[PDB]
Amino acid sequence: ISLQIPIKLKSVLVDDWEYVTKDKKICRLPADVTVEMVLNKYEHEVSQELESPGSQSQLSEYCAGLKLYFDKCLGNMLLYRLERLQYDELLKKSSKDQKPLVPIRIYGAIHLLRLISVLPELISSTTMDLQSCQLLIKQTEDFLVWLLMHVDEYFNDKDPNRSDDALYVNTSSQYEGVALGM
Amino acid sequence: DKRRVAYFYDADVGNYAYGAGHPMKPHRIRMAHSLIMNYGLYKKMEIYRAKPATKQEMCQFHTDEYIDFLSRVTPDNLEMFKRESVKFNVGDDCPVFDGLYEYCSISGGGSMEGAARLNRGKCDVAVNYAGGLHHAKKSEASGFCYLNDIVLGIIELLRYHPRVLYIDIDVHHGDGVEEAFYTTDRVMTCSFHKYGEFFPGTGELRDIGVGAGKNYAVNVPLRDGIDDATYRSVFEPVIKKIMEWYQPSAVVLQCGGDSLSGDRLGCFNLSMEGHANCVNYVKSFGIPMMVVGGGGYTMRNVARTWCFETGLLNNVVLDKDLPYNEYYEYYGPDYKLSVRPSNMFNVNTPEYLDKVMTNIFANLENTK
Amino acid sequence: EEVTFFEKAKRYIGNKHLYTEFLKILNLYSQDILDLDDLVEKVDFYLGSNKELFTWFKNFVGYQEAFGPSYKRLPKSDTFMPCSGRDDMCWEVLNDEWVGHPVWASEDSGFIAHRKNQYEETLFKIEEERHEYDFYIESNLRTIQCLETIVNKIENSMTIYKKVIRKVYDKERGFEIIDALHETAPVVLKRLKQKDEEWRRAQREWNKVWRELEQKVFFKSLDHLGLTFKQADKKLLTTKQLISEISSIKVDQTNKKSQLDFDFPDKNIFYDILCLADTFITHTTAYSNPDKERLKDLLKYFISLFFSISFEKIEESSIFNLFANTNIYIFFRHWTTIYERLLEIKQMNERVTKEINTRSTVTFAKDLDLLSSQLSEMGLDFVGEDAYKQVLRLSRRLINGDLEHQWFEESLRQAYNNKAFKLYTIDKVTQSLVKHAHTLMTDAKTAEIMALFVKDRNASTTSAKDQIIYRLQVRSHMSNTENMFRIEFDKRTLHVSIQYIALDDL
Amino acid sequence: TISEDSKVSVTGLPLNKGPSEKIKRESLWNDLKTFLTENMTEESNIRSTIGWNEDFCSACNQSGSFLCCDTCPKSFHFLCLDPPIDPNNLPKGDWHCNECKFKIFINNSMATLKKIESNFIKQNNNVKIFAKLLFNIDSHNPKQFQLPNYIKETFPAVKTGSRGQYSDENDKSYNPDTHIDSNSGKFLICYKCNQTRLGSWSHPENSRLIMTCDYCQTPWHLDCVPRASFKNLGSKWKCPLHSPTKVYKKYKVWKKQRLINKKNQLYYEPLQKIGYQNNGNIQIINQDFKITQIDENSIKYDFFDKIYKSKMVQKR
Amino acid sequence: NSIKYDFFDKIYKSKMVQKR
Ligand SMILES: [Zn+2]
Ligand SMILES: [Zn+2]
Ligand SMILES: [Zn+2]
Ligand SMILES: [Zn+2]
Ligand SMILES: [Zn+2]
Repeated sequence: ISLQIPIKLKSVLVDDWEYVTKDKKICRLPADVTVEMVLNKYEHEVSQELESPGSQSQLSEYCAGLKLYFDKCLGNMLLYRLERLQYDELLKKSSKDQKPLVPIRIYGAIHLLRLISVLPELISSTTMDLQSCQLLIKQTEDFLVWLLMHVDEYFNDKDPNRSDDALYVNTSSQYEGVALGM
Repeated sequence: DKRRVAYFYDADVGNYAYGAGHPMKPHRIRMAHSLIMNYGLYKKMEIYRAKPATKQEMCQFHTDEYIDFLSRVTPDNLEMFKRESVKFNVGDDCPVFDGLYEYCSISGGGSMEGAARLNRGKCDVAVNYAGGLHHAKKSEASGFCYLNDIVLGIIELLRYHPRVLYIDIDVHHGDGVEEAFYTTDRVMTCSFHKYGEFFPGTGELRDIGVGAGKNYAVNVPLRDGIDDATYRSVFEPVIKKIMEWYQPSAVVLQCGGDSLSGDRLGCFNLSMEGHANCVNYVKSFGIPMMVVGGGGYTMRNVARTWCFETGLLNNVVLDKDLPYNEYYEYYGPDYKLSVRPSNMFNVNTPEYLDKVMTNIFANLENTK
Repeated sequence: EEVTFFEKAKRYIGNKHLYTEFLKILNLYSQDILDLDDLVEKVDFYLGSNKELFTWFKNFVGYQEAFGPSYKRLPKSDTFMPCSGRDDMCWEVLNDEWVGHPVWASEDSGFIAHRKNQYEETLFKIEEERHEYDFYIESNLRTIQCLETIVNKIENSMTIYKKVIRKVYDKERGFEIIDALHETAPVVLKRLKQKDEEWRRAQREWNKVWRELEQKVFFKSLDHLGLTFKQADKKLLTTKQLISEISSIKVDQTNKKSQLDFDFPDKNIFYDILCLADTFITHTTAYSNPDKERLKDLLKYFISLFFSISFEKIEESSIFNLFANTNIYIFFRHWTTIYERLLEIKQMNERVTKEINTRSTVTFAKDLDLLSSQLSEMGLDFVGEDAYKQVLRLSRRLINGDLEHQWFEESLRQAYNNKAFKLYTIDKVTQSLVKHAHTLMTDAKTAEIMALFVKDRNASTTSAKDQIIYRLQVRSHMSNTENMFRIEFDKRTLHVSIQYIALDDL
Repeated sequence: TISEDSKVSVTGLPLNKGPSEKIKRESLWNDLKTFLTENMTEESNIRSTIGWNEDFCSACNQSGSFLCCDTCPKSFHFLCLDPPIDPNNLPKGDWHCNECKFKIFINNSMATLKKIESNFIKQNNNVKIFAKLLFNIDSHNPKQFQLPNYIKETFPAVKTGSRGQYSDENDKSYNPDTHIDSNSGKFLICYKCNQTRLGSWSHPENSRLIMTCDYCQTPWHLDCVPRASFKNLGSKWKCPLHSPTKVYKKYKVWKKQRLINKKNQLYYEPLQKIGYQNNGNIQIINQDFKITQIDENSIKYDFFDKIYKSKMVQKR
Repeated sequence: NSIKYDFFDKIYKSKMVQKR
């Protein structure tokens, strides 16, 4: 319903939108900090402070649900058209080694942040009870506050042309041609 | 000087054609050959038929997959190569015709054999007008070019020569050649091109090179309608400074015909003498020479200009009358060995060119 | 000397919207975000036109890679692809990180091609047809030669022939015939020879047609500024244009009395302009005979009085100042325009005359097969008849009306190689000059101003007071809105200076 | 003997007839030879290397090759598929959309709630809040990510392009009228040379081109700022008299705050006005995107102190 | 801006006293 995403995270999301759809860049996968790492750090850092058994167990339930939902829906609604080529290459390389793909162990911290932006639009097309909609929204808001606190160690400003440790990589003319032409 | 001059010409190069409405035709070379044979320049030159190149020779620059695609693509089976066509840019601009692989092999073999003859010392001037395709860059076909034979020839020259200079006088920037040697400091590229909303899109005044090849690429952006005097006043000081502060061991010169007046796609206002003055002046330095023919889409103008440049390379100046070649009717009104500059307006100004030259000289200060 | 510096910079920039950005840059540096190089570069772009403030700035703050805009950098994983032939040296000198891809450098917007007139398109179409014929004929001829060699060898370079046979045989039988050939050659050879004969006949006839088409279009193609010169001259030869030019020069000068400077290096072009003017006046059916004689006499008298050329030599072929209004200035500008164009034509007289007279003809096929005297049958080919005088005679023909504009333009194009396109509107410029002279003589204010001009000029020996009273006397007849021109003339070298006093005399 | 050979040429003719008499009337008025080369071509092989259902994709909404379903009129791209299908590795079988197969195979409208509650109880042990969403995602077709229309609209200077790309406020013979204001009639004075240099119709060579920057409307000469041509297709040209908005400090990156709609745009003024360690987000006269008010008179002090400090540390 | 002049004079005198 009413999700209060902080202004800085909104700016980060619009910056990612610009970087992918305009500058023709993709994510440097596998990410240095995947969804699993940041979610586990959040759970370890926060749940140790809570004392209520319900408040401490529902945090773990929410984290597991977020991991499962990310795994289910990243390949369905979390990728632009340009990034589908990276997904296809990852799938091919994974099937080469008989390993099933685990997106929560590959993508990180910027596809999760774009996962919780359509959650108000995702819940609306369900039969969810209003007493749990508020719980989901409040848990997401708490997670967003924690993420905003730790914002300089998951979204850094680094240039692909000056550092190979940047979060974004340029796409070759062949890559862009295959992705957006075929 | 009266240098020994090699001359490479495969008689089959003119039998390959692009689309019907395409502005690029290899047939021009054929007509150029006529103007060279009927002027009696064969008694002054040694004519060789260079061995066509092989896949592994083209793979010194291009990827194996690109060459594998080139050697099997055919207008009969293009529907079986859809991902390859969009990946390698072998669609509408650079199309697929009957003899694509054979034409590319002929051009590459000519360029590499000319470089080899320069290496061994059999000559000090090599001429291959089937080459000059300077737009393809290692994995894709750009600007009607599929194989960068200039890169192969320069690679061959680097084996025996420490440094190589590459000079481009086509209206389009030498994107493929500059990209191929944008990091090394052993192949210095210098391109005089029309920069604006023009096809290359690249080649600005601040594209001097990256890494060890910093300040080893020279871009001269010019406005439309430049004439012989202005082009000379830009070309001569820049090339002299390059030869002074860089000292190449060999020179390669792409004599594109787009700079000529009346070109289909070009916008420059150079005459036949204004375009052969560059070749003559650069030849006047005394270092080993390779000359290749790139752009040019008005067949008669480029054919006559190429014949004039070959004559100049053979230290003789040709007469204006035509010797009754086979393709006589092409030469229109008075059948003279001349190309008329138009009265179009020239936009380049002394202040702009002074600024560009000052920038280029400041960049070139760190090459000696 | 620092708060004064800030005041001086604020005054010099002279715009709040730019001073705000200057302050934004200064603050951006002040918060340890900008380095010295970019700060000095921006201050050079702002105050660098000055040499006092910027130099003190550089000597006061103790000032004492370069990545290109078109080159990206690729990841290392997107670099190593199999390149079989690439040796160690071929590995060290090649670059695999940076790519250009002109789509990126065009901002995904594309490119703008050149604009070509329809005559160039006609030439391109002719060339396309010629190339089609020659390509097909030569390919078929080469295949014929190869089959002839094989046939000669059978009495007891891998796709050209296949393409030729496929083009010749269109019933989808061509593959069968090629396969039969690979394992029946004479029939293919004779069919190819018959096709060659047909194609060469068609090529001969179409070559005739192409030649006669190219003859009437080739020279118009190089006439870039000549094709648009009529409309451009009609638009750009108005009074407002000349006023704008002189006012712009005045404005540029004031931001630091000789706004315009014309030099007259000849004295016989005046006679040619007179001949053209009297030809038009005699021909025009828009003035009565007394008016025609008045115009002729006024023109001759005015030029004789101005340039001090002669009074009788014109009829048989000290520093002065004229205070003028708009009409006189525009009339003088028309005169100077015509004189400049004619002088430009006259300067290259010897070179063009030598080129036309020493015009070689090729004996191999021109004089033997194809003779083209289209422009020579009409006598407009400049044989003898020194090109300046021939051009004058043709201009007289055009003004009279017995020479069409098309053939006049074609003659000028052929005789001058499209270097005499400014004579395309000689008749209209002369007509405008005559109209302006008539307006100069039919208006009371201009008539009285030129009467004062005649009196002062014929005085020829005056004190310093004249420049005042003359102006005042002229200002007695000018209004409080129109503009004033001070046409200074030095007869000693025939040089005319023009100054623009719009309203700076009140 | 084949008769279909004469199809067409560029001449619009079967390449066998002739001048096309209409074209005749349109386009009329009323040192030895080359057969010697083959015996003089010495083959050179001394190379050193000689010894070697609709027109739009239902996921991304763009144009391209499509793989449509026979039962659902919704065409899909190949990369716009989960998982992507390589065109060479065709499935060669009955292909349906995710929604199409869901509605054609498991279409139990009167008993779907049983499957929903079965999934709910299967996920109830560990994750009950996300169970409904986990069940629901399988009922939807693959889609392309899009910002949900409220992340976009919090920044007013951001818009969506045609295919969904990101656009900003930087998306965009002798001519004497380009030097006229065209609004007031005054000549456009170039910032650097302080001249218009209109030239003249007699001598167009004396004219210099002028540009009139898009952002601040200051006119510039194409020869004053070194620039080959104008700007007509790319982004809006920006004069060199603007703030960088992107600085690479020596590496580190600095950016200017994006513009925020005025409803949420908070403002604040410091009470110190002597020295403030703040970013380049100022205004000349949720607490993360504030716009400080720098109080111009302060800058004159501020800058000075810094350079004076730089004058002392470098002195020693 | 007179107080600015006073500040500049006093601060500069202090700097020169520092470098006595
Ligand atoms: Zn070119
Ligand atoms: Zn799609
Ligand atoms: Zn379906
Ligand atoms: Zn300027
Ligand atoms: Zn601006």
